[PDB]
Amino acid sequence: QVQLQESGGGLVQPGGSLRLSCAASGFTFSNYKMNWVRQAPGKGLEWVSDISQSGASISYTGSVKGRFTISRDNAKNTLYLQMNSLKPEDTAVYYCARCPAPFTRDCFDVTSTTYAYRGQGTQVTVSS
Amino acid sequence: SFGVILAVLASLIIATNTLVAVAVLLLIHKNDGVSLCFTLNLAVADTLIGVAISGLLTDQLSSPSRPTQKTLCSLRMAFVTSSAAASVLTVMLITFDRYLAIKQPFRYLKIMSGFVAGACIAGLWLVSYLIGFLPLGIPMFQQTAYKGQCSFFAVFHPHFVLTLSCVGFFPAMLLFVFFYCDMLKIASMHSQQIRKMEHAGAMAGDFKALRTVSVLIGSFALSWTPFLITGIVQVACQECHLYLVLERYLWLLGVGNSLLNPLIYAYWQKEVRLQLYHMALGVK
Amino acid sequence: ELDQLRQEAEQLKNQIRDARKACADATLSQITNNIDPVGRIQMRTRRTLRGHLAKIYAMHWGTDSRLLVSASQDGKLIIWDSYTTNKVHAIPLRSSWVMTCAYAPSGNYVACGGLDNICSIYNLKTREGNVRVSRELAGHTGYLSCCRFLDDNQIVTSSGDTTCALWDIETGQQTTTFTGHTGDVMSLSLAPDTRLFVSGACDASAKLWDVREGMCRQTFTGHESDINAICFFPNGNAFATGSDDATCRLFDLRADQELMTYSHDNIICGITSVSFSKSGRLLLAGYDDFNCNVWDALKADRAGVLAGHDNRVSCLGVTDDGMAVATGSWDSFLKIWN
Amino acid sequence: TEDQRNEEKAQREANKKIEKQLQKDKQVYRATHRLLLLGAGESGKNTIVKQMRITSGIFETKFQVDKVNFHMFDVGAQRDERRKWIQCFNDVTAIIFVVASSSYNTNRLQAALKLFDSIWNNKWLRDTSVILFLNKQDLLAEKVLAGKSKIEDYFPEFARYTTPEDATPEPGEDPRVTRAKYFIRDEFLRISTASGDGRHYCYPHFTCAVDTENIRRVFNDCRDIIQRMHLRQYELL
Amino acid sequence: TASIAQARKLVEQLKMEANIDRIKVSKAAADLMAYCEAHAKEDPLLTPVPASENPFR
Ligand SMILES: CC[C@@H](Oc1ccc(C(=O)C2CC2)cc1)c1nc(-c2ccc(C(=O)N[C@H](C)CO)c(F)c2)no1
Repeated sequence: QVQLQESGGGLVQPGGSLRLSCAASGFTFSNYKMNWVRQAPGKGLEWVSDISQSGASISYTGSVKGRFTISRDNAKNTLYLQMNSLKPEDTAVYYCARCPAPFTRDCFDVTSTTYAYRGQGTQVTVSS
Repeated sequence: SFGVILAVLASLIIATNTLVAVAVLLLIHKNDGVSLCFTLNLAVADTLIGVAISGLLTDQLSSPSRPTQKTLCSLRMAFVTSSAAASVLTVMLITFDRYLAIKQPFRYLKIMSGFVAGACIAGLWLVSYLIGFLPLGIPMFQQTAYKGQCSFFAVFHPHFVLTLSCVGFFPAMLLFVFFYCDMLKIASMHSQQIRKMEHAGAMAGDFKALRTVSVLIGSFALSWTPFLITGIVQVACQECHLYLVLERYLWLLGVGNSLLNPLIYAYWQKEVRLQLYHMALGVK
Repeated sequence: ELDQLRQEAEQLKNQIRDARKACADATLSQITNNIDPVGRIQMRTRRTLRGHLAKIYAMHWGTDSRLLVSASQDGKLIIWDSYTTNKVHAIPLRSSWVMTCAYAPSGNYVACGGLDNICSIYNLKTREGNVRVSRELAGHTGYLSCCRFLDDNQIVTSSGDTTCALWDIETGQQTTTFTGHTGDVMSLSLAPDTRLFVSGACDASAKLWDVREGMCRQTFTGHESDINAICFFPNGNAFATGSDDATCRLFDLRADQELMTYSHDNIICGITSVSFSKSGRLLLAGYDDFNCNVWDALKADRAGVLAGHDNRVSCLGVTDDGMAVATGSWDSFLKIWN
Repeated sequence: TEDQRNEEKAQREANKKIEKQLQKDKQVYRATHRLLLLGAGESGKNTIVKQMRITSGIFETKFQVDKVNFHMFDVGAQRDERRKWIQCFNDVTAIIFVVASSSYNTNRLQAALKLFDSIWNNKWLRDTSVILFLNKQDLLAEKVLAGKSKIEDYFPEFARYTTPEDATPEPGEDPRVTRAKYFIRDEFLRISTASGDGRHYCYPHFTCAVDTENIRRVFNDCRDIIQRMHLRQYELL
Repeated sequence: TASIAQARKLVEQLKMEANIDRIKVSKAAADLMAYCEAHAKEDPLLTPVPASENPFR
């Protein structure tokens, strides 16, 4: 069964740094493009960044560019998001999502309704 | 060794055009499309011509002396002439179709169908067969028999060539050139439009149409032009008595064109190329 | 409460997994390694039915193995007489986005539906002689993906709104509703007894439903991606499934776990259909790479291939008699192999 | 078995009738142009369809332009997971994608860009072309002309971008408005020009919700599409 | 409400599923082989059928 588990989070003062991890099981990890999305209170899901199978192609959202970094380790099937220089608007729940099918570069994985291939998420709050 | 070379040249035509026609058939059965039908027709009209050549070869391979030699030659020649107009009039139907498919693309889908293609091909064959045996009727285009050999001019007067060139080829050459040179201007605007967008895309983060409109024009041009021009020169100035050997060894270009039609209109499309390969794989 | 409930659910899932593992005494391949292989079987196309303007999305064999029905996106539902290839009916559809079709066991009705969220039942035996819309069922909220007849007065429908339904055709109201899935439901398969069925719904899980009790009984979670086609084993104690991960699986209802998987390294295209043979020895699977494979259901070795199509293969079906197997494809043709 | 021959003759007659009807239906079906209207709900697509017209799971609108029949399909009453039913639209002539330009703050423009990329790179939709309507221009002009909403905040690259030389601004626009418009257009074109296959292209347009020329634009765009495909077959393009 | 109701329903259904009994895999495999072998002679596809009765010829 496709299982995704997020770890790392909590409370951080502004200007700090944090690391989010995502562990995946139940499928061949190396064949699927992956991404990080987030949801802020009172707002719908937003797309934060994505990475391809081998890490050759990486993409970030505009508001995040130059701050975060996304990497994937296929030897142990893990995904890492390193964030630094946080701001109050980054307070949200972060989810580790996977594209539906393998061997492709199309993705429809932000749907508000229950998406069947995303984990429970981790809560990150940045405030004084 | 004129007989052997003529035999080879007639065998090549039959083989290549029959293989093309078979592939076209298969493609027509698998995938439906009117545009294919006219191609098939060409691949047929381009093989009978070879057969016609074969029919004439036996006459030149031995002594042609005979009493009905004129009744015979009148029919041979007329067959060859009729068959050539079937391969020259087919090319003028692919061009018209593929030009109407670009100039007005909204009406070409509401008008063209299988029935129209069939009617056009029937009319094309009828007119092609009505132009070759016509000299066997009207006598202005006939010549009084002198020897027992066969030659286009031996049976048909040069006035027949003159009228053919002045009502035949050249009117079909002007239309071809106009069509091809207008489609080029239509395809230049699209190239400019699509080239002015990739530049903006890159900033944010040509010869194809000219080397393909010239082959289709040069091939048409260098098929019968020399022969008709030579004939017109002979007609205008009869003192150039040396024209018969040339006309005996110049006509080949015309029939030579049948070795390029199945390679410019049927072997350049992706479907037919892939089909031919696929059939070849089974052949092996 | 949410954390406690989630942890309890995780513990229960671990208990389920341990219980399932307790029964895995031996693997099916090890037991079946001794039976004689089928070898090589080359099926040939005995027919080719033409007449569809556009691609083909569904088809269902008749109960007598002589008529069949097909649906296309040109708004056309055509009934073929397979033996001679003469068309018997060409019903035009109100909505051109038709995604499924069915043929009643009595041969008196035909069902079709699609993106319009409605299931239409057409009558084939009106006294006047014209096919007329017998009924319209309009209670769903998502595209209809599969539907099957239980008898001349009950129809089970599957939609993309994550809930299946059992409808009484006469009244036109949902007799029962089945819920519990997360994603879109794609496939469906009635048991031989018409007492149970199964469904795979795009979340890598196939659920077994009881028709009369109206509630789920078991769930199978062996796949990794969306499930497109599902079939019941002839005996009624197993079922085969196919998903987008390019692998087929065989689940067993009693042992409550996967038994074997059919896949290969050189195949990377999703499965669009699956169907067993009359004996249950063969497993035919249609792919997106334009050819359909024929697997040995016990040895798990590719036994045969059918390669007559030139586009996607969307629907496949074996007859009740086991005489032939029909396949439709996005090239607008229907082939009958035997 | 005379009855066998009688029923065979009846079957042949039925086949002939059905074949005639199908020939007529093919004639009609080949000369109708299908378009798929797509776009976010907050966008102005509703007003667009309302202008063109002047519980079901799909809506159809039929119109005629110069005696040519266009059928436009709008998908409503469906859930928000598009990865399955979108495949049913792999034969349409064009996808009319309506995006509201004055949408950047959730961040809607980025979501629209992601949807456009997903549609563009799909496996079954690699032969379909997109007509891109950058709707709601007046709101964007008002917002950028005097306001605190910086496109640089959400799109840093905007700080380093200058209008293309071959720009045809409408007479009366301040340079900043044109700069923002063309930044958004080029942002959408970056995805379209990357593939490089040449099988399909994109046709950007600056439109308002009340523009009366929209119909015409679609018409013209459609023609270009066809022409290009033909010019590709004959090795002219 | 919905967020916790869905979890409660999932837990209840999972418990209901856990209440069911199970069988060994060996018996299921034996039954499948028995059915496969018993009816092997009634599959026209598995074994060739003479053209006398094959309707599609
Ligand atoms: C008359 C020109 C040409 O035929 C046509 C060209 C164009 C058209 C059109 O444009 C019409 C719109 C369609 C029609 C017919 C033709 N020439 C010959 C021919 C054959 C044999 C000899 C000959 O003497 N061969 C000796 C025995 C070997 O050494 C010859 F001189 C000419 N056949 O067709």
